[PDB]
Amino acid sequence: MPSELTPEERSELKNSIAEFHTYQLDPGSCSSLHAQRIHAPPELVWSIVRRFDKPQTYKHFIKSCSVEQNFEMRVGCTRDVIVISGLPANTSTERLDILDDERRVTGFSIIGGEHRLTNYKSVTTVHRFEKENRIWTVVLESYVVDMPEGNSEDDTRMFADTVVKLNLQKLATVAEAMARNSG
Amino acid sequence: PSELTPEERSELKNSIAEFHTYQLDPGSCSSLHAQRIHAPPELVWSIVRRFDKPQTYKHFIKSCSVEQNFEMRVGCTRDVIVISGLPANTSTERLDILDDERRVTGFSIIGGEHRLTNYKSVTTVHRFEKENRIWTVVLESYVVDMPEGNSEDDTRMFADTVVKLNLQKLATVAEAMARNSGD
Ligand SMILES: CC1=CC(=O)CC(C)(C)[C@@]1(O)/C=C/C(C)=C\C(=O)O
Repeated sequence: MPSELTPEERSELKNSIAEFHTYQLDPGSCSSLHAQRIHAPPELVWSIVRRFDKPQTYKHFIKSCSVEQNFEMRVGCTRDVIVISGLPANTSTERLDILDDERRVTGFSIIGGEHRLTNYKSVTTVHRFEKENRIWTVVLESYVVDMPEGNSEDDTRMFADTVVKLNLQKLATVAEAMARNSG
Repeated sequence: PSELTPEERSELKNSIAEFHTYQLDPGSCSSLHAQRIHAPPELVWSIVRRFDKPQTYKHFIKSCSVEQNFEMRVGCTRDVIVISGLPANTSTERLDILDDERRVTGFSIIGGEHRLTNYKSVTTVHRFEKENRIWTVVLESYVVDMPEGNSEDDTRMFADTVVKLNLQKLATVAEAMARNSGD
């Protein structure tokens, strides 16, 4: 029942963390890794996580997300996310960096607008677990960001940690709701 | 919430009328949220009535201080410090209502570095019983002044996000306290 990963989960994710969630830090950057257990099939979770054009399905504070007219989801495509965690609303342009449907890995970079200066980059991976009868999922999300050059010069990285956590909670809630409509 | 059942709805009609209904003033906007909680209403009330400890059930609070003499009576104030990353650093709030017999509390934001002018919130706590089970519904509503008519949706969107999140945290915290009190 503790939300923290078990030793078995942790062992099973080591290779994934090494491959996908380990960053080469530039001086004056930092990185963080979050995990969320989800009681729903990993295919269902991944179908949510992979939709680069619809982050608002599991993320908080999103006013809108717009993509190109005829949107084809591929590495290098961009989206504009308007967030209302700032008043007035801020626009960030994000690039899709990784999409592997076989291995269930996606990731993005903030390349313009608000927080461009941060060099924010994030990776999310979805993992299958099975024991006894039961199948469940663990999502890992990590990011790397520049540290602010100040004593409180918009040092917003605690807010980044906090919002990654809440977003993973929203993903769990949404995905678990959907799986109970399956049968 | 996840959503009020038809039964809950009808039982709450009077409370909704008395505490959670607003006159359709232009340049103001209002919203009502509900949250089901699987814990005793006395326990939920004991958390929500603590004007000097909003951080027990609210997200985004770094700290809160009250006067050096604090008696919690209507008209008292608290100085809430917010984590960085949000439209505000601080908020000064005044207790409007505290009714221990009816389980109703409310507050108004009166100062601070932020964007929520004339924000006023009311929270009411409700007992439900069906068969051999007790649960709580919490209702929270607010009214606030909009910057403009087009930027009204953003203010409502922001405040709705925080209120929904804080009610979710209230549910998780009350549910966790109820377990640990038993065993
Ligand atoms: C989290 C936060 C960010 C802001 O920018 C405004 C303010 C500082 C007031 C606030 O505490 C907002 C609190 C809200 C909406 C509701 C509450 O507290 O019941």
